Amino acid sequence: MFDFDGYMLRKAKSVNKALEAAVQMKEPLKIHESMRYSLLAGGKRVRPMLCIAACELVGGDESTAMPAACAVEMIHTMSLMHDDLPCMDNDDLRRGKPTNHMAFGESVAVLAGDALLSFAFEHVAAATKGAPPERIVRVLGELAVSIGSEGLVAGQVVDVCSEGMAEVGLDHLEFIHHHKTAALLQGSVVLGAILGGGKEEEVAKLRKFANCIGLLFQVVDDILDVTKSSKELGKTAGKDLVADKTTYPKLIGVEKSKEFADRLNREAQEQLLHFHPHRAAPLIALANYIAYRDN
Amino acid sequence: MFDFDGYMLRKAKSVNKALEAAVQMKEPLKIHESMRYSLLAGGKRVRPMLCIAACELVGGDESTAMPAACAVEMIHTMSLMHDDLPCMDNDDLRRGKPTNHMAFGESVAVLAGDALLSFAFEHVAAATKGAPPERIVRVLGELAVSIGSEGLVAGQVVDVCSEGMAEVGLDHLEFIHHHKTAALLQGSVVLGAILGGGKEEEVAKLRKFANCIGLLFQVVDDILDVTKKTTYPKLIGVEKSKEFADRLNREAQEQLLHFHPHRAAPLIALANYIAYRDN
Amino acid sequence: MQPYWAAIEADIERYLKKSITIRPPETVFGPMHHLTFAAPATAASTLCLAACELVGGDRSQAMAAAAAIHLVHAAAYVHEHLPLTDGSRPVSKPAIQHKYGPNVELLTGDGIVPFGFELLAGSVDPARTDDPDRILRVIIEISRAGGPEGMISGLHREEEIVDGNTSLDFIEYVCKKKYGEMHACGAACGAILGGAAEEEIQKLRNFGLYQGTLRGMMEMKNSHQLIDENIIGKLKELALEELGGFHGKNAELMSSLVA
Amino acid sequence: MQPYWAAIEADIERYLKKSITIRPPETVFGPMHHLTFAAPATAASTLCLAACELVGGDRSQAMAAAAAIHLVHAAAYVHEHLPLTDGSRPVSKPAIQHKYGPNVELLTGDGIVPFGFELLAGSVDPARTDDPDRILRVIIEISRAGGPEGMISGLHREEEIVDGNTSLDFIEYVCKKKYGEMHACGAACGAILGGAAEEEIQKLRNFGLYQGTLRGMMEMKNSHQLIDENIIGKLKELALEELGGFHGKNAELMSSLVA
Ligand SMILES: C=C(C)CCOP(=O)(O)OP(=O)(O)O
Ligand SMILES: CC(C)=CCSP(=O)(O)OP(=O)(O)O
Ligand SMILES: [Mg+2]
Ligand SMILES: [Mg+2]
Ligand SMILES: [Mg+2]
Ligand SMILES: [Mg+2]
Repeated sequence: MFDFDGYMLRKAKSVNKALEAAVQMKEPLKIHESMRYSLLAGGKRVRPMLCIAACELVGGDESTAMPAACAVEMIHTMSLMHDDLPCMDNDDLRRGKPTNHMAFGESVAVLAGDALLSFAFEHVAAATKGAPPERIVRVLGELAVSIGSEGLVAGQVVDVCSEGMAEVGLDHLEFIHHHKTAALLQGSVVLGAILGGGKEEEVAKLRKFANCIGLLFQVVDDILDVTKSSKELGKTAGKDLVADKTTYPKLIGVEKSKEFADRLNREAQEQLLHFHPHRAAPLIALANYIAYRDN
Repeated sequence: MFDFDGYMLRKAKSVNKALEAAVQMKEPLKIHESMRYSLLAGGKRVRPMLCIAACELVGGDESTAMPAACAVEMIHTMSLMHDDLPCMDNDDLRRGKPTNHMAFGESVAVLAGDALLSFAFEHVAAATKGAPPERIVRVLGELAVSIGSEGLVAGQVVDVCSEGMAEVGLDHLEFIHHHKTAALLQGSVVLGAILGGGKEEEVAKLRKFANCIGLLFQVVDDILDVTKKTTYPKLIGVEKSKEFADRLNREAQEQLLHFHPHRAAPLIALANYIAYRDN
Repeated sequence: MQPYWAAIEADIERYLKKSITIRPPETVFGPMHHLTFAAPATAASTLCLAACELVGGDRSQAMAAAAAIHLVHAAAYVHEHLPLTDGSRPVSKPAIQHKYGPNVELLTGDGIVPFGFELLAGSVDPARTDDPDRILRVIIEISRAGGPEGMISGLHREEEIVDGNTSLDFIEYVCKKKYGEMHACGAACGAILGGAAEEEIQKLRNFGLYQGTLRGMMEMKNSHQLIDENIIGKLKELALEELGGFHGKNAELMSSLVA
Repeated sequence: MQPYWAAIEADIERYLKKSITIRPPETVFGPMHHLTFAAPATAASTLCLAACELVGGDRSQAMAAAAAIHLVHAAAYVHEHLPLTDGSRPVSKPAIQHKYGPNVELLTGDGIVPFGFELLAGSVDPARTDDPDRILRVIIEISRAGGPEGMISGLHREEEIVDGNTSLDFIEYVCKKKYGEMHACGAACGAILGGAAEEEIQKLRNFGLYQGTLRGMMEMKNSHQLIDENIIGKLKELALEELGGFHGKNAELMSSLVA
């Protein structure tokens, strides 16, 4: 019988403990203080868990996936640090503390964000043990594609550049969410699946599954942005309200939005049938959590 | 010898090169910037030369003695940085440039000075190649002894403590000079001589040569100030001060009578330069 | 610049244009394309191809790495000239031109750096044996040189340079960090991809370190001229020494870069 | 435990008092003796003798190093407390009293540091063949820990701390440099002088590093309270974990200050 609250609590402790060891204070002190301030402040660690669970699922173990797990969380973090900046969404609260730029200045926030980005590649590349070199290289390429101009960054740029778009087609709103949010989650599930020794078909099935929960994650993000408070979320909530932004709660309203998340979850879990139900329990659990989290 | 100046200049050069490589700018930047500010400010590099010359004198090579040469210049330099301080001589200038604490603050001047002192031991200990471990430890022993409470620092305390009782006699003035100047030259020549593998007898003669030129320098220096408080002239007069200088110079040179004439030449040439400087 | 270097530089430019083709979404790839070429050219990149050739290999073996180096640098240049509202970065006289707004520059910077690793992970040829161990090693050099202890420490400390009251020593350190390490990385990566032995890699690395440092001082000379040729002779000397041991039709070109 | 650590501070103290005889000129040795002993003792020295015995050596084999560590520590203590003209170093609220003027305290610290190295070189027993290498190594260890990279760095960054406005990450870092480096050094030297293999030395060095950071972090709690206990345990956890492989009382008595 699957105790999800228990599984996540320990996975996150384990992920938090490795994030703290991988990014230590060292000269130049402010850059490093700024990296740790946002990285270890306190996210849910969905991506690093997804990575670890996909690796364990296809036969590998946490230790081989941990550096990539940390890497996806490094890149996730810097992407929020850069998203919060005044030239971007200009927020004052993230993970329950003042945003990084407000505590270190805009200069350091940009630089430390860049530092985390580069170091995620250094760390996965240099610290992964238990994987042939061609396998690491391959994972670095997957990571690169999922966070760049055909992934995270592309989603984010069409996002700020489509904030006046009032004639927002769903095909356009899906381009954004798939890229700015689903792309990074897919990469997280893929790095794990490949590092655990998974066969191409299992990788392909988990990529599909990941695209599902990846979209589900953004729909859910948009619904909390609208039904929860800033204290609750830990970040500034309600700006997506005002702006001409393309959230789902826009084009279909919170209700037709919830039903949609419901279909997505199911659809994702349907991809998990490829695997033995006992082994898929963690990813099934991470999926409902993505759907049912309060923050 | 021929071209003594060219010889001091080749030495200052290879030493400066080695100093630059030994102490690079790095974090924390103000500490390291302050260390190089004073260490690399150019000077005659006499101490390093003594170390190197002594090593070569007994068969060693410049290469083995270089870390030790850099070390004594390191010590020399931080003794000057500390001495310029407001609580010491309170100097705002040295050789035409702002003194170290005026450029970076008293705190960094103090700390950078401390960094040069322990780094001298580290560089000697860790960069010396071509010497057996016991030799290197002996040599670190002589450096400590030459700059501590029975060497440089003693000469520096007793002096700041005698800037008050203007009744200092010949013996007291020599104490300060021997400790404030000769001890560290003695240290330079001894590390070189030991790292070079010279006999105990050889080391002792070199130790004597240094004590003589160390004092020779302060005496001569007093003579020049006059023919341009306690000084050799206020204590024994210029005539006798000069007789003394010549005796010091002659004694220094006597120490070198038994080494190869050609290896001894730079040392003999340095003693005469010290004795006859016009300035 | 010299014919040889400008020709190497042009191949990297060609390789970059053939690699970044403007397509939809143009709102994404136009800025990506423009900003790549708007960054100044960097020798840490041509040096990667050159270092390669010198030790053995063929320049094509190092192209992907050379492109990645340019891109990591391009991303850093874009971010360092970013319009910052709060006056966090000492409003630098630069005032360079900006075709796009701050947000798109910020983000494009962020998309350019991963592109560098992409070309690297995807330049892996089935017909190359030791391909993955060297690519991997090169990714590590690149992500370190562009990371918090490399080029980033250089950009950070550069904000503390107060025009004519900051020493030559400090400035040389910022150029060491900001340009030296990337150049050292470029020559080493090239050396690696070429197939040299540890001893040569370090020699070329040390050469890149000094040359990039000297180059940064040159671009800093046009700023505050306190730069004596004492500082330049120093670095030039340090550079050529590391090159002692390489003779031939390029090992005199590699030398020309500093001479 | 309780009386073991005391007999230790006392042996180190009787060796120091036997090594620093006030004598002529008292103007020099009066201050040297006074300041050595007016300096709060440091666990870095204690730790050195304990690690030497822990690995099997005789307490005397480490006495010179242990006294050198106190001397290096004493010098830094005297120097970090110098009344200064310019407002360089923030004013310590808990101000120490001075029986001697600034000049004499500054110079004395300059004489204390080399006295430690003198004691070490002078402790080589010519009838003991392993003596030079172990002592050589120890001098490298202490000169590095009290140097620009170790203790000096913590002393220097310490001045950037604003009492109610400085993160715990910054502070733990200043403690790892100001205290941790030296404690790590003390345990490592104690193990070296004791005959231990590389494996035991590193483990012991690691423990000391965590112990000092931890102990210095308490020296600080006095001052700025933001004194989380989440860092206290993160460190002793990492500490007490380095002991793993080592078991018993001392192999778990070291786990007595981490209380
Ligand atoms: C909706 C997106 C793309 C990012 C914010 O994600 P998270 O909700 O994962 O926030 P954290 O837990 O990391 O703080
Ligand atoms: C998807 C990325 C890279 C960043 C955040 S998207 P967002 O600004 O819509 O949401 P939040 O800032 O998390 O509130
Ligand atoms: Mg946003
Ligand atoms: Mg936002
Ligand atoms: Mg004086
Ligand atoms: Mg003076």
